[PDB]
Amino acid sequence: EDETTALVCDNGSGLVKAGFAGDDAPRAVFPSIVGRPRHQGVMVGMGQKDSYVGDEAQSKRGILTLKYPIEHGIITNWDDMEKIWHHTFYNELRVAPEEHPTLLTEAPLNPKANREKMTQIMFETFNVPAMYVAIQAVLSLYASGRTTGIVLDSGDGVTHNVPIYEGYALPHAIMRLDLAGRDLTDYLMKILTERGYSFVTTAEREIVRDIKEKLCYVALDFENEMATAASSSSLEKSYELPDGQVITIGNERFRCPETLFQPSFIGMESAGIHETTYNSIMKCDIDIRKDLYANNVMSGGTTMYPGIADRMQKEITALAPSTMKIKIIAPPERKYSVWIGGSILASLSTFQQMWITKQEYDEAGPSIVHRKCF
Amino acid sequence: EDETTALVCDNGSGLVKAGFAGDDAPRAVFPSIVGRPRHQGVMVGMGQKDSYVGDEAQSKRGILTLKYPIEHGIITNWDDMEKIWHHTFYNELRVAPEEHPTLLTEAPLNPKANREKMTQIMFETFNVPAMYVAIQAVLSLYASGRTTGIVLDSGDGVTHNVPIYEGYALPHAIMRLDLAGRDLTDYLMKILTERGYSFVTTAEREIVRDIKEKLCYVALDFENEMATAASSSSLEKSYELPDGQVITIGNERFRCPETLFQPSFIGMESAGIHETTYNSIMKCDIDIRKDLYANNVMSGGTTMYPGIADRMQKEITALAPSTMKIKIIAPPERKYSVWIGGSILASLSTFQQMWITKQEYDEAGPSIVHRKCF
Amino acid sequence: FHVGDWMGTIRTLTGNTFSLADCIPLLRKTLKDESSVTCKLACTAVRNCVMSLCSSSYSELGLQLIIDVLTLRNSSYWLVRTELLETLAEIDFRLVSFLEAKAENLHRGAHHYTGLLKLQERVLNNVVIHLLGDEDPRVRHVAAASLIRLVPKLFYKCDQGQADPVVAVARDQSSVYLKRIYRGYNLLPSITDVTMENNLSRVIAAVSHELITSTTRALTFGCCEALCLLSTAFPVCIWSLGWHCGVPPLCTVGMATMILTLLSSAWFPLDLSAHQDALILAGNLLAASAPKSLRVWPALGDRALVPMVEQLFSHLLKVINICAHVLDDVAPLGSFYHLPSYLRLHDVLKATHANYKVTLDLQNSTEKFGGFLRSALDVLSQILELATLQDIGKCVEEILGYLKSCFSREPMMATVCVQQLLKTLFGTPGLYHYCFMAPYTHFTQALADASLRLFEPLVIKALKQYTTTTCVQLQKQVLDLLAQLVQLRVNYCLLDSDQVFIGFVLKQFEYIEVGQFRESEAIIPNIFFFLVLLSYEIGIPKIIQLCDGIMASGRKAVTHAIPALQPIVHDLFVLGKELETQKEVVVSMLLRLIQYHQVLEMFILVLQQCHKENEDKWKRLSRQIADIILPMLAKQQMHIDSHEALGVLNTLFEILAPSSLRPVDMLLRSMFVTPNTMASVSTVQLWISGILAILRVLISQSTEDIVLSRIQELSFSPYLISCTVINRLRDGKNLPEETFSRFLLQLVGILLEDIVTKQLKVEMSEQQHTFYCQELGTLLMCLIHIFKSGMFRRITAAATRLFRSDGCGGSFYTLDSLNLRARSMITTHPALVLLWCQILLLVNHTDYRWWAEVQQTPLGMCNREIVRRGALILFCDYVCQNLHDSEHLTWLIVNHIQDLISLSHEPPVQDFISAVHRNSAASGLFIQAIQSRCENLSTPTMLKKTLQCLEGIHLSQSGAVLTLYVDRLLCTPFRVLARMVDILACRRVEMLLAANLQSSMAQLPMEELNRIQEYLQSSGLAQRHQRLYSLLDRFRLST
Repeated sequence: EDETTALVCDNGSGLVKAGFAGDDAPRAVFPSIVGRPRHQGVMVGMGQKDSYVGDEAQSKRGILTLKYPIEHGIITNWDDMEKIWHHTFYNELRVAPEEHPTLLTEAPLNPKANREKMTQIMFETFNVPAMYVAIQAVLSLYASGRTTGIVLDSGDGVTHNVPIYEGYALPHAIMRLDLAGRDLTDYLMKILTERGYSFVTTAEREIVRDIKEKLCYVALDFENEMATAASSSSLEKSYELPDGQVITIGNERFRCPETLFQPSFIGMESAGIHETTYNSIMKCDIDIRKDLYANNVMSGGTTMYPGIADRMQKEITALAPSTMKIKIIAPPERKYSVWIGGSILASLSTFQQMWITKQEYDEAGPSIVHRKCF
Repeated sequence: EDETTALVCDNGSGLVKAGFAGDDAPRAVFPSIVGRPRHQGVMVGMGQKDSYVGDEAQSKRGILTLKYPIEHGIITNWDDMEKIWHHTFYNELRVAPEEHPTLLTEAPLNPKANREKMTQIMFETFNVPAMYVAIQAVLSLYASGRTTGIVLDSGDGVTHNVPIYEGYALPHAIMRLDLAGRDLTDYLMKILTERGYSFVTTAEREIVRDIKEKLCYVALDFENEMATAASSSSLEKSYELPDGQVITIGNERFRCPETLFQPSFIGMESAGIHETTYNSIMKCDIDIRKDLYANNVMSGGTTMYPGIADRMQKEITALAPSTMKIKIIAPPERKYSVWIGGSILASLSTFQQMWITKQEYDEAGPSIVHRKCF
Repeated sequence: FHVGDWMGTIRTLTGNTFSLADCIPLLRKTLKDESSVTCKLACTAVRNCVMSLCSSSYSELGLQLIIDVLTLRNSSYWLVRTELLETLAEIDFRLVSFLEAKAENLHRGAHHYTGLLKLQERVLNNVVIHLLGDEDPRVRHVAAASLIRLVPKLFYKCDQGQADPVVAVARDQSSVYLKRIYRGYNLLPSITDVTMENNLSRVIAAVSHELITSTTRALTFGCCEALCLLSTAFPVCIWSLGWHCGVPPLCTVGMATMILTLLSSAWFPLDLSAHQDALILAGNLLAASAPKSLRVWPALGDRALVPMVEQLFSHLLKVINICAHVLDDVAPLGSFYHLPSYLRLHDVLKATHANYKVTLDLQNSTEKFGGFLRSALDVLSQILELATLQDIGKCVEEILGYLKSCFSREPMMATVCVQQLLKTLFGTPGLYHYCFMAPYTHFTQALADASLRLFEPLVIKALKQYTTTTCVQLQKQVLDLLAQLVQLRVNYCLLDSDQVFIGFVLKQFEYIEVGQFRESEAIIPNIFFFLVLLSYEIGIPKIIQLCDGIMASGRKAVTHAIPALQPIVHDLFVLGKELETQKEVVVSMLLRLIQYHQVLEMFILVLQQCHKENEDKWKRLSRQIADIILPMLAKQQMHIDSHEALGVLNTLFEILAPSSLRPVDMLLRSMFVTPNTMASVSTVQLWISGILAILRVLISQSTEDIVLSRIQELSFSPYLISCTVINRLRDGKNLPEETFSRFLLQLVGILLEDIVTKQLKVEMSEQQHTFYCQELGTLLMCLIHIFKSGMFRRITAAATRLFRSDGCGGSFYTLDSLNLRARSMITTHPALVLLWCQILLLVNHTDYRWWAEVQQTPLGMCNREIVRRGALILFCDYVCQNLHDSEHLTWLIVNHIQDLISLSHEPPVQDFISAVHRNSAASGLFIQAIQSRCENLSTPTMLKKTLQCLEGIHLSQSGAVLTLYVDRLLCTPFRVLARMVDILACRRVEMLLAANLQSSMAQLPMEELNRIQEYLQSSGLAQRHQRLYSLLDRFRLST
């Protein structure tokens, strides 16, 4: 065949998004979890199966202890990551990686060891002709079809911010903020406890993740919505657990995403996500700032909450000069924007010479990641 | 011959049920009694015989004093128990244990010594190639053809409750309730004295057991049935003793099985069979409650009365969330389900590598039961 | 396969109205008949009838009869189910997958189904592997032999060879028409087909799955019989990448860990009908690790592999221990006493041995002890090769006691157990590649190279058997046991006083010459190896007098006389004054026998030693066989009837010395000859093999200049075989440019009036039709080497004044007569109508009458799309070379549009398009064609191949590619076909404004620019693609 296709995988924490390069959507999207039978089984003709990977672990949740292998964009456990990639290629996509070049995404300001060990596994585990590791935020920018913007990337791993102008990139102005979907989940199960609902274990920690994926929203003013929580009517929502227990969540619902704009609630000094965007834009040159204000791109899974775009717009407009208009461009489909940006990149004809070849790795070693790529 | 077959023996208190593996129903069913002659006999040419076992004891009942060896799932004397196993093998079945793998059934939450001494008697009294001891409730689940369910198992032994989900087992959610059909026999003779019917020896104590297993039923609502007992009719029934004394029993008849749902009547704080079933389900994980509620399984000898399923369904439906539908599968034949579960289990090809062998016992001694099985 | 034209001739002659549309629904009905005797006879009618329809024009009705037999798989008469699977073994499921893609109503069929009509996974998972799990021993055996016949015929989707189902049918018909360690294992680099290793690894995936996940006794039992018949036709050592599953993760140990757990159970060996097939298959899977692992059991060198070999060598000494206590009535390392598992195996070898000794029947292949004792001495042999002296040194005591009792029942493979112990006790690709470009370049590369002692009780017993036996399978394994006691120098003490055994080999030469001996064929190659190897210690004077009797006084040569000298010549020429006289004797005998092509392999050995020993002697001997064989090739005495026979004679003229071939006086009088009579295809076939093998010499060994100076002197008239001379045989100033070109274009004319107009089973055989259409395959490779390589200057210009010319009043095969024969070659032989497409281009004959029939210029016949897509990859490569003629550019683009794009991964049509991007006016005509064919360019695979061809076109025609990127192709619902036409339309706007503003405005008009932006605002297309909309607003305001 011509061009050989190519393979693209996004592994921020929480979800593997994977598929062929040259398509508009990934074939396989599943949770990045390795769930191990904690309870010793007593039957004959079970499994045994040392561990379960992917949405198999979601189905068989109650037995398992679940371990996310990626925390804060950092792989904690390498064998668990290899198992997840083994699951992507053989269980879903049914590809031999020898037949495809593979793009991986990776997060900004990330330890060198993750990029270098990630390449070491791609060549010396799944034999592969070529690969690339690319920055998450630039891929979302490509997916949005814009040449310029400040990309606010927040996954389940960590929050990142990369300003770009006309292509290029500003290394000093790149900001990484330790907040995530996962930290909002840990805050959320903590704020459910005051209501009497106690979720203590990994299995129902993913149940509050599912709650937060739909019920939670961001206030267009926090204090105003917290004041109208005195007359509870629309702010309460009934939620059904898989147990058949019913949960009723009021003001507790919208103050969980409020943590992004008030990290004093989590107990971290690190500024809210709108001030981090100001911190990135202020580090940029005076000239370009006009379009960075007007071309803010949201990406990732934890920018999905209803009303985030409006809240960021009101806060950035309030802080900034009202001399210029602050447009925020946050697409629906923004969850998959990194994977789509990886699809478009590996489909680019020129990019087919910028691959890290297997040959170039075999001569010059794993350290060449940083030398060739950003 | 192929497979060598196997022998299956159920010996909860009150009834021995025994036969071959590969049958769907047993070859010998008889009461677990050892009957010794209390009165000295003055004739020449009698017997003599130390004791009568099984239904020789049922037949010659009035001369004797009758001893159950198994009380509350515990073997109280072991010459009496050895004689029952000697009798099953050599009188009805007519087999050499040397030819046959032997499966025995055993009770939830039972002292270790019952397993450890039981394996010693099978290995050292009746020489046997291999054996196994297996939990009663799991066998009755296998007989009812289900992978998932909550099993309420009760004999004239004790009442046991085991929840199961897609095989497995939850050890912390296994409940034992020391109410048996035998305690109902003692309750029945205690209530009968209100109408002047004094029964005092073991021989007519089994006449009230014989009354219990065909006149008694569970009231579909207790207060309602007790109120209409003011106008005696269908609620009273004639009964014939082998004496020729006629016995007429009324409200008495249904307030004997009521003791399972009201343990206050026998003077114990310990919650009812509906409440203990709820206690097990509350100990179980939140998700699996949905299918445990809709797959309640009844087995054993004292789950045989009319109105038990009907009542357990009213009382569990009243206590449980009515957002889901409580279904109890209480089949006919449920007295024999533990045996049927053993005959199917010993007929599984995979299970023939799970036996405790004579060699493993000879090498590693009695304690190995709790190192291979449940 | 011309059901159109042949039915017209009959109807005006005999006026019946009977088409084949009125007989297949008469054949579809008897398959559904009630009685199980009526259903046995209607399924042999589909053995004859569905290999001829499915490659014909009626292959709409031909696929339906494949479907209905699949419903006949579960009828309860055991003869009804085994004549199904023979009509599912003779199916070519690479030709069957091609019709599915063309169907749209046949996938629906009755009741309007949705989905694909998956014949292949339904006929392989739910019949053939399913009928392995049948109850009958008759039905389980016939289903294994179909998986020997299905694996070369599968075509699973998207290999890294054959891509389309069009390219799949084209590679099985081009191999047809265009060209001592033990038996288990291999040490070669093992050149193998990459795509034939993929079809054999999907039939061992679904077969190890009904052996592990099976729940019956009958699925485990008859699927160890289907794995032993793969490994004797598709061996594990040669096809190891198909058998590989796991073990050593890289030469493989495939799947051998499950089958040892079948044998160690006490259930599975208790029946000898399929315990003997699980021992021949566990020795094939521990021997394919021998090219890797070899550097207890110190020679295995892989400790994950030793418990698999410790078990079988423990398993095969306990089964020669139960066959020793059965042949001798003796009560019950290798020991089966204390095992209760192998006391069950002693009551099963004693039921099959009470029926042999009681019922006398000698000639039975299947005996189940005589079949079972054959299986466990074959695989005790193959393991000892892996063993050493140190592992066997405690067991040479053991294995020799059992064979003295195991000798009398089967001595044929009880010395194959003894032949091996003494070794290890003494140490020892897209339809342009396949049809043309891969076979065209094996042609020109071999032309540049053409320009260049506990045995002492057991050994004495085996010699008394050879004098008294009569079966000649046993007489062959005893002459190899004695050629190993002389190499490994056992002193000649087997016959301590006398010469008893050597006197008996001389008498057997009396029975072969007269013919009083039954099976001399399978012993005469091994009789003569024993005799020559003793003389290094009967001497070589006496050895060569015995071989002269068999030849002149005895039977024919290809069984007796020609295998008689393969031991002598290899052991006399390869390996003082006495040795010089005996080499003159052996070369004179072969000159009497040159006629046979097996005698010409022995004589390639003779010429390679004289080039090494003495180069003065090398040139004398190649002159003596120069003037013998070339008088034979004109009188056709040389047996070149096989394609094993033309391969031996062409490696002879390379190795024959070029001084003996340097005068071209001899090679031409042997060339330009007429046979006696060409009535018979025994005699037509040996005259056209003399012309193909002396023409491999006039191309390599001598150039074009030398050949044509000679024919001016030798009056070789071009009326030699003319259309007046060729007609009387079947019933019964000339240039040297002109003499040699009428001889090669009228010899294409003899081979094509036969294959069309001769019956297929009447006049010729089928083995004689493998080699008659294969002499037209290497004579059209000789004509495209003369017209392309340029060394042959004078021969190219001569054909162009002849194909343009008419015949001489009808005295020649004229060029319009020769081309009617080839279009009825379209359908029977589609690989050889791609070689006639490349000749007519090469002569300047681009005549649009013949080029439209082969390309169809405005279900399907499966054997024409190899030629329709094969003549359009070859008609572009003629346009790409001389692109100065614009008459051929504007024809192929306007007419063939849906074919020109859909080939764009091919090396001759990839080069046709880039020149169109180079040419100014030729690029503008390509874009008018797609706007007419947008209705077919909507399927997701046909639109990915347009954007790689509309990628970069001329800058003067980038204004017509931007009205096509917006109006037609951007509204596709495919969101990576709406994303990849955003990369190509933003790039046209950017190169235009850095270019001249003068030429671009006349290119993209000011009135035409306002039409485009009204399409994007009423629709949502501008707000979807932001990058396309920004670039067009800045265009207007500067202008």
